[PDB]
Amino acid sequence: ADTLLILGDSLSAGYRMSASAAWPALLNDKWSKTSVVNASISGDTSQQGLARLPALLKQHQPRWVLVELGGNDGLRGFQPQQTEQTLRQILQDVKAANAEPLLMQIRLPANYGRRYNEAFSAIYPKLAKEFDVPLLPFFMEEVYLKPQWMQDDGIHPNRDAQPFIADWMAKQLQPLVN
Repeated sequence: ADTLLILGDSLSAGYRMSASAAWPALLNDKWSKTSVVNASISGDTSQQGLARLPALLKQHQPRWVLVELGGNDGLRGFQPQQTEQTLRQILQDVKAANAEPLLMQIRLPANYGRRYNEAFSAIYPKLAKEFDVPLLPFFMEEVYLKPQWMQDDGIHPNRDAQPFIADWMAKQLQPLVN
């Protein structure tokens, strides 16, 4: 069975819940034909993710790598330019390992105004085109529309949301994982 490696942060690792409760575990249960390895860690910045990538690629030899990073690069001393370069390196390493990188669009809180959010968000479409890879929509967009699926911080999805996200991801990934 082929392997899908998820390289992400709290949105994929699960925030204040076990890994077994996070959507990647639910997706894995739904998928036998395709193994889903959740290499996500809460709090991770794109840089911390890239630092773990080499070992993950060599160990799991994934066919597809879902990159869901950048959201934490808000308070780490990095500017959109840095986050962009870091993600660029990730996509390169993925392709170099003969794996198909799947980039997910990330969007920042509305309480950040124009300029910075537009700049941060613009990074993903740019890279997706540069490497000619799939650019998945930010799944949290649909979750925000359901207050009952959001944790208190108004940032992370709760336990009740995971099943929905798993289904959403299955549908989005299905065509990509063939």
